[PDB]
Formats: sequence, structure tokens, C-alpha cells
Amino acid sequence: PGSVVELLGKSYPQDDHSNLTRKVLTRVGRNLHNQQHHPLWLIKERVKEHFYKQYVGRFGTPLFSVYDNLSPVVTTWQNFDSLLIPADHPSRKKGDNYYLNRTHMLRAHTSAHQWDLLHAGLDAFLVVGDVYRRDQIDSQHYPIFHQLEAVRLFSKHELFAGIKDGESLQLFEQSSRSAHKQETHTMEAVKLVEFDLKQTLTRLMAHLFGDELEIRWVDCYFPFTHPSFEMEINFHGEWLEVLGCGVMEQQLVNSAGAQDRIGWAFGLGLERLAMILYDIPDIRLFWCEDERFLKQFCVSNINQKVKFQPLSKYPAVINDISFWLPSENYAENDFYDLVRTIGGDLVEKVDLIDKFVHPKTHKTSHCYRITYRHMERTLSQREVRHIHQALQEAAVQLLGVEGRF
Ligand SMILES: N[C@@H](Cc1cccc(O)c1)C(=O)O
Repeated sequence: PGSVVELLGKSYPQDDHSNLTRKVLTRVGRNLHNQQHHPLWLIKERVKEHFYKQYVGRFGTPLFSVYDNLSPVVTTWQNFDSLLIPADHPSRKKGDNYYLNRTHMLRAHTSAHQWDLLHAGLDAFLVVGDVYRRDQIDSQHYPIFHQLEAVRLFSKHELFAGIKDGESLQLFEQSSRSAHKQETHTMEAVKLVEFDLKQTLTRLMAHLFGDELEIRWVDCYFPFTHPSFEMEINFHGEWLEVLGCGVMEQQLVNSAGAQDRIGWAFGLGLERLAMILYDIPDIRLFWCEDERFLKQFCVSNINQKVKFQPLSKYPAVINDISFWLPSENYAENDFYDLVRTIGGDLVEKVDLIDKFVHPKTHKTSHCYRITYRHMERTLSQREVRHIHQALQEAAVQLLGVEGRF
């Protein structure tokens, strides 16, 4: 680690929270979602088209202003507080986030920009960006991914525009929160906003995958919406969630300066959708510069349905690695970072196969299985060996583990 961190021309005093690895710094600024012909970019464009064309189609729909080049550096106030996330909420753990320090971090979700954009008076906007999270390692997790956010506000008169005695209906009231609504909302209002959310997302999803796909709404919870849903798509026989969404917490919308609006919001994972839409097997492919992959996304128009042709799958080399955790100083995600650093994209997955306490010493023992498998070629036993030992050493030097091997 170190003393100061310097990012995009700015300086961050380091502290008890800071945990940014250099490997990750190097991805910042890369902006794949603004990269012409990259699948993430393509999805972004297609989503953008849907809203503009949905903005011409009907007098209802507003203009969504699009922000796809905001800096991923934000304050914990933006990323958490402004979205009502309690101080003790697990999503804040040092072990799950990349903190430049106590006050700044790499945003963990594009929702970190809602308050700012809404405070700026906006009513409908999209945000698209690289987000950052310390998580596990497998073909479906990567420390960096991309999200597309959408917020849409409604005025009273707009929401109830199409009815008889309309203006006698309201957005607000003071009842109690239930499973179906916030305390300061009318069920009349919540029902129409929720309908609008689902319909938009459904039309959109249907734009992207045609009238073929199986979706389902799932009731869930987020501190910044209520009610909230995850939308799942069935793919390869499994219900995968591809987005979060719901009716915006009114205190959020009020603290931004629009106490007269009711809104929905959603956040969708670009990679997660891309992998389903194009049958892309491993998240790592988004970052490889192999033409066998990238070329397949060069199309004349963003609607020219691409036919993703899987690359060959190469053989893996598997190596276990065990060791003793420092005396109460350790995070599983610490190790996964070290594996990202040393093994880079050579690593396909890391499983924590074994854990146990030694009676005599009270020390704890972790054993992990590392699957080395390169997306573009056969890995030689020799190269894996070297990498694996380097990992072994590094583990000891940096993580203060005792090489049990
Ligand atoms: N920010 C959440 C997804 C989400 C949920 C609800 C509303 C949003 O606008 C976005 C996440 O990253 O998981």
C-alpha cells in the first residue's frame, strides 16, 4: 500500500479505510461502455435508442439526458448516505468496496449519481458507467463492471392526466408503509408509477431480445426504493437477475429539491445482460483485446442482431494453496485481490475449499482452489507454476499469512 493515492490528477490522503490496489487503478478511465463496437457500448446505444424512440412514439414520455462519462470517484455521502443507506449497513464493509479513504471511493453503483442529477433539477436521465466492488472470483464476477441507471419523475397532473375527475387524485398522504407502498404515497400513485416502470422495462427488454424471452418480477428490498423489484431473465434453465428497480424513496426525492414529484428508478448490469443476450460465457472476455471476440461486434447498425460465436475453451491447470491467517488480521477478499494482482486474467476461479482452527496454536487455516484457465490459449504447466509460487510468496509478504502450502 502507501501514503497518497493519485487518481485522474487528484490526490487522496490514505488511511485506515484505503484499500485500492494498483491493478484496479489501471482499469479506471478505460471506459469500455464508451468504446465504439464494444458489446457494453452497443447495449448502452440500444438502450439509449429505446428511450429516444420511446420519447418520439408517445407524448407521455420525457427526454432522457444521458451521462456516460462521469468520474467513478465519489464520496461515501453520494454512494451511500444520499441513497438512505444506514451507517451500519453491510454494503459499506471495507471488505466489499474500494475506498480511496474514509470519504472517497470508487462508486459501487451508478445510483451514487441520482441525488446530484435530481438536485440539478433533472426529471428523466440515464447514467452509464464503470462501477467497482471487491467480490469473489468466477466466470461471473469481476472487480469492475458497468451499470446503466435510469430515473424518471412524475408530477401529479402528468401521472393522472388521462382520467375524468383526475385533479382530485394525489401523489401524497400520511398513512403507513406497507409491503406495497411508502407511508407518504397514495396507492393510486404507486400503482401507476409501478405500472410505468414495469412496462418500460418490459418493452425495452423486448426490444433487446425480441418477443421470445421469459422474465419474472421478484419482490425485494433496497433502502432507496419502495416497493422494489429485481427482474429475472430465464437463461440456460436458470432465473438470472439482471436489474434492480422500484419507486424512489420519497425522502430521497425531497432532499434533492423535487418535493412535488414521484419517481421510479432502475439499475441494470450491462455485463450480466450482455452475457445473456450474446451468450458470452466469461466476464473476462469484456477485457480481452482478442479480435476473435471484439470483431464479432462490429456491425453496420446497432440493431443488426449479432450472432456471438463462442471461442474454443482451453484446458485449465488447478492448484491448491493453504496457509495460516494472521492473528485476527484478514479478509477473504484481500486474497482475491492478490490473486487479481498476481494472476491477473489468467485465473478463472478461486474457491475457498477448506477452513479450520488449530487447537494447539489457535491459528486459522484457509485452503483455496485456483483454476487457471486462459480465455485465449492453452496455459503451460511451467507458466502457471511460476505465477502460483509468486502468488505464494506475495501472500506471505503482503497478507502476513504463514505458508502452509
Ligand atoms: N443500485 C442497485 C440497483 C438499483 C436498485 C434500485 C434502484 C436503482 O436505481 C438501482 C445495485 O447496484 O444493485
